Amino acid sequence: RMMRWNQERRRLLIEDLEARIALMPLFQAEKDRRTLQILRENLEEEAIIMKDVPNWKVGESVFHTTRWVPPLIGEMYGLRTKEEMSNANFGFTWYT
Amino acid sequence: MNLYTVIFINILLSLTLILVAFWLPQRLPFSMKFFLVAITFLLFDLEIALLLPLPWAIQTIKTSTMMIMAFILVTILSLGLAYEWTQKGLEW
Amino acid sequence: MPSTFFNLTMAFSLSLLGTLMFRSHLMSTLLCLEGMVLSLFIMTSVTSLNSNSMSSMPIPITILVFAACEAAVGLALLVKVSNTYGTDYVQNLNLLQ
Amino acid sequence: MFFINILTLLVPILIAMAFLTLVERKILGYMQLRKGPNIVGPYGILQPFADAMKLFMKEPMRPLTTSMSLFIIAPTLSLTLALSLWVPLPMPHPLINLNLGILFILATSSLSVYSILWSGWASNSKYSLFGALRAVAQTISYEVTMAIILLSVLLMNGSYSLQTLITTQEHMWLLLPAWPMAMMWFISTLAETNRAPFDLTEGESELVGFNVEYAAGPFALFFMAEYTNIILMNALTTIIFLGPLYYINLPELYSTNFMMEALLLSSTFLWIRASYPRFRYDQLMHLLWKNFLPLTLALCMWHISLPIFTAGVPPYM
Amino acid sequence: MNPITLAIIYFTIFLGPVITMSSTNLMLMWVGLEFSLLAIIPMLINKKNPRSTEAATKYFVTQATASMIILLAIVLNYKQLGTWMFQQQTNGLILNMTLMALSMKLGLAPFHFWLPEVTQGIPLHMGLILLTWQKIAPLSILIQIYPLLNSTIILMLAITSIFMGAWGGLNQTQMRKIMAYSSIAHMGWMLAILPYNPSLTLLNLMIYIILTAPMFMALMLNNSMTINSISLLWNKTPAMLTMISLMLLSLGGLPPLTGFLPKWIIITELMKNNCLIMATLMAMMALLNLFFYTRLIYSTSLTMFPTNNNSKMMTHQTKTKPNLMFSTLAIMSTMTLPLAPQLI
Amino acid sequence: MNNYIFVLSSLFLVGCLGLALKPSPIYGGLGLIVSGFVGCLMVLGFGGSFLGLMVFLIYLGGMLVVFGYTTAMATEEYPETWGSNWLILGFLVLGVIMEVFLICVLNYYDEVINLDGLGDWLMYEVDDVGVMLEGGIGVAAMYSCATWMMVVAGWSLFAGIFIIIEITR
Amino acid sequence: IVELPTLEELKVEEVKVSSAVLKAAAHHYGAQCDKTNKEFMLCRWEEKDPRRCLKEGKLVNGCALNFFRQIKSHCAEPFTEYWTCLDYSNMQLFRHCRQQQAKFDQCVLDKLGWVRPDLGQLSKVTKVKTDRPLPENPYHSRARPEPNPVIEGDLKPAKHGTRFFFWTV
Amino acid sequence: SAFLKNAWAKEPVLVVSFSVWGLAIIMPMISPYTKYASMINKATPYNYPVPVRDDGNMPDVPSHPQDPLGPSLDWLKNL
Amino acid sequence: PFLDIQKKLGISLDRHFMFLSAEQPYKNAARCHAFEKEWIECAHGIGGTRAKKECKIEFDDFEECLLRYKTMRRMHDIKKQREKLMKEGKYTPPPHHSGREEP
Repeated sequence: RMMRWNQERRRLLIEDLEARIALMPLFQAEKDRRTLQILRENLEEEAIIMKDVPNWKVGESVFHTTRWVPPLIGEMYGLRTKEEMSNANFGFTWYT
Repeated sequence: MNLYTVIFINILLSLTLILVAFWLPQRLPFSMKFFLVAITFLLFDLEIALLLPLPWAIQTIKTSTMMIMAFILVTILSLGLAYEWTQKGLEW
Repeated sequence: MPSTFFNLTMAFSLSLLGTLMFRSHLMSTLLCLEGMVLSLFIMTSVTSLNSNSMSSMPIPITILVFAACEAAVGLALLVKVSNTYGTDYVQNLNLLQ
Repeated sequence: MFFINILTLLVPILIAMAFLTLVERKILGYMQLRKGPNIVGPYGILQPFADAMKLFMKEPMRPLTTSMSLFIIAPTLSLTLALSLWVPLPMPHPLINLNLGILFILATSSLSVYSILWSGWASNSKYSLFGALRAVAQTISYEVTMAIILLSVLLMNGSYSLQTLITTQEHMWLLLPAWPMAMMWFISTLAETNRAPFDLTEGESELVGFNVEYAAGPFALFFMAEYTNIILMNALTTIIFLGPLYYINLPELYSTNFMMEALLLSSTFLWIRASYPRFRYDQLMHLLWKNFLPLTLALCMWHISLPIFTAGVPPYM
Repeated sequence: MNPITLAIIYFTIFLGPVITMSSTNLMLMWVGLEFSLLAIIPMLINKKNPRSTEAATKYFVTQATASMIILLAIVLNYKQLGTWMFQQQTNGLILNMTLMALSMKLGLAPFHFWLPEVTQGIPLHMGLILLTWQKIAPLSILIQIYPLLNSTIILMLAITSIFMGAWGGLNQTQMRKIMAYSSIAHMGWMLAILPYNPSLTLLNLMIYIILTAPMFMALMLNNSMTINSISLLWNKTPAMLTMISLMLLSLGGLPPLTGFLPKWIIITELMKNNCLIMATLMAMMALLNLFFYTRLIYSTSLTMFPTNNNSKMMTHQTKTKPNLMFSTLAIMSTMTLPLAPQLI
Repeated sequence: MNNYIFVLSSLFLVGCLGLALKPSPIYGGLGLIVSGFVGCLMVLGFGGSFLGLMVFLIYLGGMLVVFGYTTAMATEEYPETWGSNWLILGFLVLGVIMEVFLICVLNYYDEVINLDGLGDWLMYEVDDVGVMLEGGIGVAAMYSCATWMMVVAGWSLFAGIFIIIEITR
Repeated sequence: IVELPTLEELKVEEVKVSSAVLKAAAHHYGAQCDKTNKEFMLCRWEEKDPRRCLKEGKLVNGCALNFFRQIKSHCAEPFTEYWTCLDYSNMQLFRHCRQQQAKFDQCVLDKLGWVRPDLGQLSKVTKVKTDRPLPENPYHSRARPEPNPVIEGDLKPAKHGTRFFFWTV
Repeated sequence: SAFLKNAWAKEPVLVVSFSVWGLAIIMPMISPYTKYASMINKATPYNYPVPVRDDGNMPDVPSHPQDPLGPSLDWLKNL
Repeated sequence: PFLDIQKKLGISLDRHFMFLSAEQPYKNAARCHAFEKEWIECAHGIGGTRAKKECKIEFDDFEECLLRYKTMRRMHDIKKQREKLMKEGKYTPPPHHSGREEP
């Protein structure tokens, strides 16, 4: 019975992993879209505060490579809502 | 946090009891056997560790290597036990 | 980790200062010795976890498995000493002068 | 609301703790041809509350030679860990569901061995130290097979989360399969709660060790702890091996049957106590290291093999 | 020892250095060091005499803390470079830790206090292993990382060791400790050339092994831990008096014998690299080492110390022979000098 | 909350300070247990459950129970020396406070502490939409991908028994 | 600078429906809309820079949106019943709801003709051809330094022999 | 054999203990399903399956998930 | 290493997992995998002495993906000004900090 039950369960495990497999492309488009927005939004504020800064371009990759680089969760929310930051850092661990 | 909330209530409940409990009212015992057990215990406790990831490792694509590895670990420790029995160890 | 890896590192140095300056009981060293292994285990696990380097998680544990036996040997020497001298006190260990 | 839930889990459990004591003093009684406590209150229902009040009022005694912390930390730790381990239990829904739930229960249990070690050192009298050393050994030994028995289970459950077993046991109890370990989980649950067949931790005829120097409030807290554990471990048997029927539409028939199976297996260790003489200290370890550990380690391998060649590797998650 | 245990231990004492040498993942190099620590401790207390427990408890604490420091270096590197292994970029302090730590396990210089004492309380046999098959492991780790270590520290530990070893040896009369002190000294030369030409470290080691292994099997043939004890060698077994003489002068740098080559080429390599300050001072106190070597020569060979009547009894009985290794390692050591070019 | 990890890390350091001041062996053990829990929570804070909980199982109740055990039969009673346990307590408290100001001083040197950047770095990157990225999946490479890591450890334990019995004998 | 795209550039319509709703229809979305999905994904993987594949992404949301509009047109009630039951479950498990699933799946095989993809047949890798040039130099790799030159020839007995101190050799 | 017998009746745990040790060391070797474990677990799709460009030179790869080409788990079905 | 019994025997028990870009389980790519590759395919065939000067662009970058300190700095710097500016009443977090929420 255990052999048959887990085989049934494994098939189910396959049926829902593929369900996200299908849903992922949408999430990828969404995540990126939103991610960039956070970076850019931070750019606006960045310029607003870095303009007065003496000879300090608003933003520059600490890394000279021009490859696209994912931002650290810290970069995305560090200057955003602290609560937002916290949620990203320890939100899942505390779950819900 | 949810866990933190529960746990501090847990300590609070116990500290409350002891406090009320104290407030409402108003040299050479040694046997290698014992030390030996403690040791064996960790040798086994460590092994428990090397055996704990087995639930995640079951799903490993290899499978053959998984079991080949796990069976070797269990067998070599058990032989350790075997020699513990054979020797005066485990005979208190 | 930038300053959370400095606390752990100084913990290891505070544990370092401990194992190196003995005082009476030998157990306190061994015990201290273990304080380092915990600090190393915590630091190894921490960086592996924030580097998402899962290929290396084996190490955090190999460190503990070897450290446990290491300590097993250490305690058997300790038991051997308070069987020959009735105490773990280090001063007793001065015959090889 | 979360607190409400915190209260709903702890308060009821604690009350259940109390009445277990009463139930232990009546089921042991009728088995021994005696009514048991019925004169205080109606049918002895007020009996558990009565000695609780007597225990807290009597003067807590701090022996001339006693640490004052390793003495007060020990009962606090014992009650704290036992009541804490009820936090992550599927009934069917857990208060704080943890992905690595069974490792939490195994780790929290392991910590209680200290309380025994700390109390024994704190008392500073010979009976206490001798009792603690043997006790820690019993508890620790019965941890090594206790852990391996769970690892066999998990590998057939797929995860460490206690919540998964409600989905694993939707067609059959894990007793049918794995009964050989249930027995070995039950006997180990009897050792880890220092109940009778294995009550050498604190033998009475032998060393009248754990609470020798503990009276009044400290006595009570461990005391409470032991009995809550008595339930918790029985409850873990009633989730891991005897899987109560789960219907997603009505969650309480899960808890209703969890109630029934837990009470019966809790009744069983009460029944075991009256029925058996206590084992010898070495006879106890002879069982675990000689009789059970080879059985458990081998059946552990059978549970890494049963999945693979029966193409039944359990679904993670 | 239940022969099974003997096998497990000996395998570990031998798997210990071998894993270190073979692996590149430093971690695996650390556990190789860890296994050597665990395997050696049982053998050290075989007599289980009160002196022995002291020996092991010191060896273990010294070895354990150093092992932990080596691990910390690997753990730190892991965060300064994701790699589990030292690289050009490695922070200098990261490498220096590894030098100090590894110089403690090998027992060089200001950490030279444990070795003389553990060499004094362990049997002559386990003395050899503790001196020569336990130096291979740490040295391997250093030789691998040579390009990166500091030339200054090594030199200081090198010079210090030479001095401490020499000075310590002059006073000692217990043989086990005279050898412990010599090993500290030779170990010093070895670590002096590591930054410049590792390949010579591996020569100054082999020659030390091919010199010390015969020397100790000589000390134990008559199991003499005293010079007075080795001095009556002339009565107990006269033939070994000739080679014991040359091997000890070979251990020091005197020119006709094989022992000169390690010092000569190390000096040639250091002068090639311009350390004519350092090399000179080392060679000079190296001469102090020969003084205590020759003082022993005097007692054992050039002068015949008085013996005991009960010795005539030990002569009568057939003397259990010295293994063949003694010869093959005595000659290859006392006189290979004519074949130096191919050795280097 | 954003300091949740700094604090835990801070307490760990203190815990280790205790062990260092070498209080009575068994109290020192209590210290290693306190640091142990704090540490476990640290690893359990950066996202690693298995690694952390294992710390508990193998090291909090598993290993030090032994330490306390042996510190029960062989380390005597720390007798006639208990008084220092109070002095040590003090230096510990004093040292803790010292460090308190100490790090404030280091914080001053902006040239790490990221006083403002606290809670912005406990985690750095995550596979937001990922599934099998849980600490442990890695710990299992020990059975398959990396087995060397197991064959070496396994030998240790096996040899360990033979070694300990031989030393103890 | 960083050349982060502007908001107006990244302001496109999205499904914005409860996870459950997507999940309930996921199996059919993986079916009716992978042609474009894949493309966006293939763009995403080979050109690591999302910014480069943003357009494909706007197409993604769009294709799905109508996917939903068509569902809205037909068999909508079924779908509504299926998602509501699916949402109640905590892990939104598919097997608790099979009777509701059969209706909607059956209906979409009467009204929309779309088909629920059999166990599998979504996990299998797909081939989608895209005009976007296989990004060359993804990772924007710089030039690899030149390999040290190679000593060439054949060995000849060493010159004058080991040239060690006075060894005619 | 005779001891075996008494062993079955005296110290009858080890006997059972070893027996299991072996039976677990054999069944895997000989079984009609052992192979499935490495497949059933291999198949379970956890990480997104990234699609390859269509050079048009590949007749093996299915251009669409529901196509008659590619891998199948009908072995998993009706297992 | 000192004795390469591994290359000789062809076995690879210790090399498969030495860097962050090695095969990670379930192909869950590590972080800084975009760089370590670029910093070790560069230093391949070029010895260290010359993997330390000319292949410094890729390490200076990989020293920043991982440590990610320049970012920390820039960010920390940004905050400071924001603090001072916020003192003068100059900077007022936009409601964008609390705007709609993109799916």
